[PDB]
Amino acid sequence: SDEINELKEMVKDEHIYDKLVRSIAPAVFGHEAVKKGILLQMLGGVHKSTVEGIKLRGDINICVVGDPSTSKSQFLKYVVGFAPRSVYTSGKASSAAGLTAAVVIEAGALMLADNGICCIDEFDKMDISDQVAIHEAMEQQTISIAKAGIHATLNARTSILAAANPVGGRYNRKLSLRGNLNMTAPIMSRFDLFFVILDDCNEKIDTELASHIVDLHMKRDEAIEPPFSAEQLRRYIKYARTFKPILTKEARSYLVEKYKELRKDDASYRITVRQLESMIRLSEAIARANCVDEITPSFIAEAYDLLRQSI
Amino acid sequence: SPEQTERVFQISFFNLPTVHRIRDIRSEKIGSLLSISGTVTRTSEVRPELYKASFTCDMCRAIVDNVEQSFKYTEPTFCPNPSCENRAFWTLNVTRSRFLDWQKVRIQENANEIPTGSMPRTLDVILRGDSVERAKPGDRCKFTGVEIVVPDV
Amino acid sequence: LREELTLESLSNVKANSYSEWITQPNVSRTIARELKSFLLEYTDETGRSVYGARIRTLGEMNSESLEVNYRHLAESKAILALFLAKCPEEMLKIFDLVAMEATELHYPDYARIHSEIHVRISDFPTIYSLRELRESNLSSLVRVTGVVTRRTGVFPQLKYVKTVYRNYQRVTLQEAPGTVPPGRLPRHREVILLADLVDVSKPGEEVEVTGIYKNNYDGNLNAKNGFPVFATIIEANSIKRSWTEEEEREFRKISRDRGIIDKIISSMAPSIYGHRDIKTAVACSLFGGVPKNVNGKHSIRGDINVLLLGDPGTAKSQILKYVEKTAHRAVFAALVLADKGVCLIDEFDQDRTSIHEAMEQQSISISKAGIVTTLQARCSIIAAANPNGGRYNSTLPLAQNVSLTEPILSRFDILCVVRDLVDEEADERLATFVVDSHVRSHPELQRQRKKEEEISPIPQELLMKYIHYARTKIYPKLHQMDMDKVSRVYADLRRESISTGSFPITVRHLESILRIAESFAKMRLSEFVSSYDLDRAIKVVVDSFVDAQKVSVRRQLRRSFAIYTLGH
DNA sequence: ACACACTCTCCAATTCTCTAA
DNA sequence: TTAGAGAATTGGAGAGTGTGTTTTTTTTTTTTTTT
Ligand SMILES: Nc1ncnc2c1ncn2[C@@H]1O[C@H](COP(=O)(O)OP(=O)(O)NP(=O)(O)O)[C@@H](O)[C@H]1O
Ligand SMILES: [Mg+2]
Ligand SMILES: [Zn+2]
Repeated sequence: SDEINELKEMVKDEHIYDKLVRSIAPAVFGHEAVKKGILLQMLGGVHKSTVEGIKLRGDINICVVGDPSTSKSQFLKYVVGFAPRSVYTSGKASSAAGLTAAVVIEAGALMLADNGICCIDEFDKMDISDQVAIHEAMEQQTISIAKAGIHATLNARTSILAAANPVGGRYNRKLSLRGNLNMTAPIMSRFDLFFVILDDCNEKIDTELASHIVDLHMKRDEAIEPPFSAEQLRRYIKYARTFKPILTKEARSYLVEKYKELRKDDASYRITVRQLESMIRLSEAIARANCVDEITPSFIAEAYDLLRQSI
Repeated sequence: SPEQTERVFQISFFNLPTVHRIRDIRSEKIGSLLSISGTVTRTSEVRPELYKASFTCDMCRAIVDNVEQSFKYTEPTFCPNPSCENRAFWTLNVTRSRFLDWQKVRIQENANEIPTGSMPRTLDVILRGDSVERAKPGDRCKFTGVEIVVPDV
Repeated sequence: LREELTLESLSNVKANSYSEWITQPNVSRTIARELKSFLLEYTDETGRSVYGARIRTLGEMNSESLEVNYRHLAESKAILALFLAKCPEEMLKIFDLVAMEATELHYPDYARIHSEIHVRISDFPTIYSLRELRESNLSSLVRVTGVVTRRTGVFPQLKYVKTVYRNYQRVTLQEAPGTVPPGRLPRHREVILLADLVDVSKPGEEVEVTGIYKNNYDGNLNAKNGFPVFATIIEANSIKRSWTEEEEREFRKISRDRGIIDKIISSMAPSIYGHRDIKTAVACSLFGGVPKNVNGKHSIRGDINVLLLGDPGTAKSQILKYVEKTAHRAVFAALVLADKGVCLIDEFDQDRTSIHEAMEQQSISISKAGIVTTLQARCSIIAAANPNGGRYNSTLPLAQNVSLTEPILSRFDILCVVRDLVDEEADERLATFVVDSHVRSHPELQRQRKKEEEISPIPQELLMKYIHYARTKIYPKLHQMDMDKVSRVYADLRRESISTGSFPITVRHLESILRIAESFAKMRLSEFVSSYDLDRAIKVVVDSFVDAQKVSVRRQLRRSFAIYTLGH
């Protein structure tokens, strides 16, 4: 009863969405865009299939690129420390057998992360021979085994969160993300969002960031003061994932206009039909975050604005 | 209906004073009541274990009942009818004998507890009755029961 | 001995267990009399005794297995159904010995045809996966579903321990992937198949099984586990997985209507917008031509092979998935499994080498360690590829955009290139269709009917039956009048190709034109090729040939070829 | 042929019983 | 009340018999031919 009362109280708030974004990864200074992306991945879209029997992917894949000391691995550390179904893996110290499944049959990392978040750190160090295995699994959300007279097929409904280094260690503003990143085009085509982190030296930011860091070393718990408790936030996220929202009429009209705008900006990775499907996924997750059963067009404006920061 | 066999009750305990690590299992505690925690890494399929047995003789019409097994498959020592001396060619009556559900699972130490410069140890655990298939690979669990010693059968 | 029980007397089990009650002589005789009285007497609502009609057909096929539905046995004399569920191994012995009496009542001296008959049970009203089985199920009848993972060869086995034998085979059964819960590995079981049931199923099939659940001692299990642990197996009792005149008349009715070709193409791949030429080519490959051979030095395949060069995200993988669900038999990526079917390739040295041999031949041959053997391919190949990196270059010929040898481009019947072109109106049409399809699919009878009929102009069940009917029944031929014009057009195309300095048109293209014309005739169930079929085939092949060329050559070709690509 | 597990057989060691001094 | 002559029961000495034994990965360091 008290849990229901507390949940109802925070559900009723006008400013719930902003507080939720602000409560992801309390120790990291700034970078609200990545925190918002992490929340929407954690909530996820709505899985569905057509009359033809073809399935439509209901979940969100994210990749983070940055030059050194940008604290990008802290997001992976938070996610694997928070999300109920999750695994952390390093691109250098792992094998295709250990990632998918191996004969001994025993489960790999992607199997344990079924209906969960799978974290890959220093993705750019992974061998091509193993990147293709992740690509094949990500294409189908399915894993296949056939050897030594034993055959098996397994389900892998797992969302991927990845981190990588730009080639040469520092990003080149003269070049496309494809030029900067050691990743093949089919794999790059399958991340819903890309985030690029840069130092952008500025005294007014440095003076504050240094203070924040020194406070963390000076006081252990006291510095962060998050909007919500972790055990409060997990109950909210569990509650939110019960909603299955529906796309409003006006939102359908609005989506094609925003997609036409993206296509005219495109006329940099070339914008395909997949970006519209991804934008729909993000809008589903946004409506779910707000505990609303209708996709208001404002959510699509939010999704479009968020997506264009990746371009 | 025909006659109905007896219910095999199970006593269970919880909220014991303290939880040990896999690394704290030591032969001085054999046969005591304990509680343990770790991450599951493998599980076996459910198998039927023979609990009580009943046999009948080939050379004469005689029956032996309620034979007790422990760790190895065990059979009678004599023909109970003194008109016959055959010890061979027993058969196990599957209708009259009684079985139990049995499952093997395997666990390893919690990663955050491993001491300096060391690596995680593992252990094999037995599950029976209404608790089989409750455990799942990759999950974290807490167990309670008694530690035992198994021979070279 | 002489006296018999009433059916009401069997309501009380009087012995300490079921099996020890069924096996008594007076009880057993009573059960035998009652089962025979059921089998000679059960009826449809129309009278029309079903089992008298099944025994009749048992001899008409010289068969060995009588099939009994469980619901019928539960609808009257219910206690026998209960006993069957509890003690199948006894009940089926009595039931088999009754079935032989009933069959000999139709066919005296049937014992000379087969010495013994087996009753097969069907529609058992409760189901388990391989999770829910427990020790309480032992020696009970069970009904189970899964995928057959592995199959042994067939062997004879000694029946009695003068000699007699029976056939034997073991099958491994695995949980279907849709049933397995998330984050868990699938379970396995092994099934024993005896005399009439061997080779009833093939590896990779999804199968449903009824049988006894049984166990035995095994020394190795006990030794390795260190506990008195028994092993378990399933002994199968039964295993489970055309058209009327009305369908034929309906097919002929729709084929008699004008524009049926266009409607079939329109019905192709409903969920994908645009790309009509790709749908046309796929339909042509699924219908195919007719194979021919002349022992004087030549042979011609009926299969039609298609290759599609795809820009990233231009619907290629979806149409391959659509074809995989549409087609009767197929392989997706092994060519043995594609025999008389369609083979699907969505991305791409030994693999290419195998395809080189496969396109040259129609049958495959191999030798190893002095062994020699042959296999059949006999299949239509649909392939797709990414054009040498991120984007196709239209200023260049096709070879610059692919990683293929020249004879591949020669031996594919149809080649096509699909590109993500820029147009505001096309983008708006695509986006509106996409969001509309997305809403129409949302998890939140009349609704289905409206949805279906808006989706396609033909119900796809009828279209699949129509494709199968056309493939099995229709075998078109050419008409000898217009072939002079075809020869003149072939010569003209060759002359024009040489005149602009193009790579020349060849006999392979002419053969492909005739084969595609046969396929177009087959699509409307016509046993004759016609002038419009040749015109459409000519347009398809000429346009495909033009698309392969460099830009300046492309302009000269289309300026001259206007009387074929657009006019005729 | 070389250690073992198991079966068979005969012989004398032992205790019990009866009789008379 | 002792003791000695005869009968019955049991133990295990030891002799005999049959028996069993030899004997597709997956991960990681290093050399070699191939593009
Ligand atoms: N009418 C359509 N036209 C184009 N794309 C569509 C259409 N409808 C859906 N899509 C989506 O766009 C993609 C269709 O092309 P498809 O080839 O299946 O994608 P892809 O396999 O990821 N690209 P690729 O890996 O190069 O084959 C899928 O992501 C579809 O969900
Ligand atoms: Mg594709
Ligand atoms: Zn006996």
